Amino acid sequence: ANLKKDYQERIVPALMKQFGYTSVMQVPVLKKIVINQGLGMATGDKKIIDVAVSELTAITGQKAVPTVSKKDISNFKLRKKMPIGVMVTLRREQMYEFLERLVRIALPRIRGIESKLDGRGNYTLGINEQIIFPEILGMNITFVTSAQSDEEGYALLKEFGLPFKN
Amino acid sequence: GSSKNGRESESKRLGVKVYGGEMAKAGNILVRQRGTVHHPGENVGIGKDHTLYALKSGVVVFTRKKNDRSYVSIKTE
Amino acid sequence: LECTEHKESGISRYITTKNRKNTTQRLELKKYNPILRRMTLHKEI
Amino acid sequence: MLQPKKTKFRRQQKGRMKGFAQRGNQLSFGSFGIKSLQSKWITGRQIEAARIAVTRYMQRQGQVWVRIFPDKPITKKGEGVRMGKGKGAPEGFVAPITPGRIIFEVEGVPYEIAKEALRLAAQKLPVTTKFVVRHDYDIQNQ
Amino acid sequence: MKKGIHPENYRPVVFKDMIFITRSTMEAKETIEVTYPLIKVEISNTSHPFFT
Amino acid sequence: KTFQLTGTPRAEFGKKAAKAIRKEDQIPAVLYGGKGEGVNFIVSQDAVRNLIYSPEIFLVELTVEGSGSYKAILKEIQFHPVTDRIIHIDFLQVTDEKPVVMEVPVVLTHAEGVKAGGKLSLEMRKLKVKALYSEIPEKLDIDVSDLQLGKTIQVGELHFEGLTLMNAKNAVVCAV
Amino acid sequence: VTKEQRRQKIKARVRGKISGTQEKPRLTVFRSNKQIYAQLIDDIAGRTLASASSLKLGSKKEIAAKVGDEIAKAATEAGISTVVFDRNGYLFHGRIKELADAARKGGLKF
RNA sequence: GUUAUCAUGAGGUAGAGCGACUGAUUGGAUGUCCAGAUAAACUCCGAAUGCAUGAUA
RNA sequence: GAGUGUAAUGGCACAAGGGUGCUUGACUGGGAGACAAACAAGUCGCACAGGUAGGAAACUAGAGCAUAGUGAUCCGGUGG
RNA sequence: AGGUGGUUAUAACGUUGGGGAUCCACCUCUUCCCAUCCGAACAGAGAAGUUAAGCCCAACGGUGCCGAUGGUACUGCGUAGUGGGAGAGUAGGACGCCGCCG
Ligand SMILES: [Mg+2]
Ligand SMILES: [Mg+2]
Ligand SMILES: [Mg+2]
Ligand SMILES: [Mg+2]
Ligand SMILES: [Mg+2]
Ligand code: NA
Ligand code: NA
Ligand code: NA
Ligand code: NA
Repeated sequence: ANLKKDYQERIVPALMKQFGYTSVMQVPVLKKIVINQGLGMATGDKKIIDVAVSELTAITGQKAVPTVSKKDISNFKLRKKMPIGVMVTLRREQMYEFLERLVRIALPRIRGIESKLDGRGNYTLGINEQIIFPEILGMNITFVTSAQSDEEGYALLKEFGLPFKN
Repeated sequence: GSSKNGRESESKRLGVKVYGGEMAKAGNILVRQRGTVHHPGENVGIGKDHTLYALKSGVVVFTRKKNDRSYVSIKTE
Repeated sequence: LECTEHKESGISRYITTKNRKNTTQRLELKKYNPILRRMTLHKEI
Repeated sequence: MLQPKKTKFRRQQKGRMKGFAQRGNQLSFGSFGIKSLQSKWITGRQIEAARIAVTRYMQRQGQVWVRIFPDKPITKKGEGVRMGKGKGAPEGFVAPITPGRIIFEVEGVPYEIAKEALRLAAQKLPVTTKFVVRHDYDIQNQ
Repeated sequence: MKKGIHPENYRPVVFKDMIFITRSTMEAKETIEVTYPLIKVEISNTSHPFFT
Repeated sequence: KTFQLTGTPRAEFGKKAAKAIRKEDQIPAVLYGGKGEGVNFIVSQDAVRNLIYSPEIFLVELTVEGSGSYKAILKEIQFHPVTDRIIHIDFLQVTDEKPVVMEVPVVLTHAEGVKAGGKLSLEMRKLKVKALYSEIPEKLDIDVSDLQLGKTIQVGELHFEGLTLMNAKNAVVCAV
Repeated sequence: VTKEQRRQKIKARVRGKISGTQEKPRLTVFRSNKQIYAQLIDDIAGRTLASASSLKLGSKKEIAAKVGDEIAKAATEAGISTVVFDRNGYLFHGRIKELADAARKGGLKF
């Protein structure tokens, strides 16, 4: 509930002013922050799948699950049964507290960030180091917004404090 | 000089047995089919091999419906 | 590796098959005993 | 030689050519063509000989179209082989055609040259043919 | 939300820049006047050059 | 631009009636469009000889005897597979209410510069146009005095009159 | 995928075996965010035989009992028993269960 | 029992078609598009005959 | 345009495709009536009595999406 | 502005506008019935808020869908006649039509 007040009390009263909606339901609202990482190396050494679960739980605070394969590709020794991914889907306040742990301490501990979305307004971040966080083989981060285009998504994105670029 | 062919199995005598308009006694076999080429409607049951048979005596009716799906039913009185 | 099975306990018997390398424990299923006219447990012999 | 890059089946039953052609009886590409008056199987060797002949004429100015493709496999048993025991050795592909089907289309040359060039090509073919001019053609602009 | 599975120790704590209490798992050995749970960190987003 | 056509009434229909009609060197024909049913009538091979076998296009002024008089354009010609003779025609009635798609000849009217060498090539011989019947040109002139090197004029890059170029835009109408 | 395509999918699965005749009429329920409704339907005829609702009549589960009872009285007068209860794409739980329980507890074999 | 007429029914052949699938395929502009075209084991389509049942002659 | 252990074909969205909770109906006594048919054989299916499983209930369950996975009689073995 | 049926999309899909009396909805929170890694779904508890979206109404031939008449292919009988008659395409049609309850 750190950026929650900053969004409803403060950030919302400015988005309607600029884009000029006739209501308050047209303004973008990120609804979840999905985190994921690929463990193709575990196809031959699967002891590093449990360790990923333990690490992917200390960061967000909520338990994660393995992701099972879905294809039959020999070039990755892949048959449709192996656990090769770990995902966590933060939502509501759980992503709100997590977001503040990242904009202030994660980007600061980097050794800023690209500006390119999928086109529907969902910025996704792949950081190649897991020790960028406090609790800690990178991991994907995706903020699924309620926006329509990149224009609406960007305004929600920069208001939070994402370092972005230019 | 030889053929690698020459094989075949016995035909199963499949198809419609009681046509629309005719009268059926309960238990009569109406359609032998692979899969539900025809579907069971009112008063018609389906067997293990998708055989359509009459649950009640009456008049056989075929009826096409959405997506050209065919149904078989018995009209009683 | 799929053999005949005979579940038991006139006497009540049921004949069925099972894979002896997949199901390695003796079969134990509840079936209807005609002599007693109620369900009892039948175990493999 | 014109033949499919690959086929689903190696052998094919010899069919039956029945009536006049209902498709490909009209010129679409050129202004001049030759059309069959008989039903027959046309071989790839026959087509290559006729195409080289028509292309040899008209020097190097003009375009020729082949409007039939041989996709039908045929076989032959050979000498000393009795009836029975299955199908024979493969013998290439043929294209079955019916009366009215256009074979060779030509464009880019005046009327007289086109008439003569397709006469040389029709003399390599097993069927008698007929010269056709498109009905929108202009004799006073070539 | 499911009882059990969720790991404990997720309690509020205020990070130091070198103060804002945030619910986080990492419980560094410290205290501070409640909001006792404290963790000391290097330059935060308020002191990173490019971020400011 | 105009053609005079007339035709006799047609009553019987079917395999027997049509075969007897062509035995007299006649052609079965129909006319339909907009309001009203179609009209079945008979024309002659001599009468339509210069309407169809020609590089020109015309607005047929059709006078069907026993029914009335109308205006029409050629829509569909049916040819025999082997003899290439006309066996059926249908004429679309044209009015001044809504446009109609038709294809008019396009003429490459001198060539650009010295030209790349005897090229001056007309590729697209006809272009689909939709407009009122009294706005369709007899021809589609083009002036060609630019880019004597490798160049092409597309269908989209041309504006003639109150026409509408439906002839598959982004295509090529001339080159070299 | 939109709170309705799934409900229509579940609706048709229930309707694959549950219908209504002059005897054993179908009991159908519709749950809105604020209200709750019920209807007795004769599929062969296509017309509704009786109805009840809470639009003109405790928490929401406490009000489904009255709807589940008011549908009994309406069917009691018209001479209806042994109705068949269809879910209408609704899980058998909460308000819907209380409506079914009240109907069973009255005069209907729902 | 047969044949005819009427009523009712289920078809996937001939033909046709191919941006309706699979396979094959021609020329152009350039995977996108404009034309052209093929099949026993292709089908978005689809007869004439034949077949089954009832009634009358 | 996937899948349905296994060839091909037909079928499948309320899925017959994919998950879980509980279970043994892969029941005892049965075969109105049909398909198919030289015979021998083969196929689909009751009504109800007894006792169960799942379900709030209605209801469904006498093995499996269907169609291959087979061998008469004689002569012996085992359990009643 | 809702619920539930019949009619094989001429019914569908889509596009552009309008709608908040009351309804439908989104909406707010998870102590309880119940649920998944997550109250996202499912379930419970409310009316603080909105017509923005679903939803309904108007207009649109845009994608799909329906589709003549004529001619042709094919074909039964018969040795050119006598009967049946497509598919494709073209004119066009079509932005549903009907019941019950509140
Ligand atoms: Mg067979
Ligand atoms: Mg054919
Ligand atoms: Mg063909
Ligand atoms: Mg019997
Ligand atoms: Mg006709
Ligand atoms: Na054989
Ligand atoms: Na094709
Ligand atoms: Na005939
Ligand atoms: Na037609």
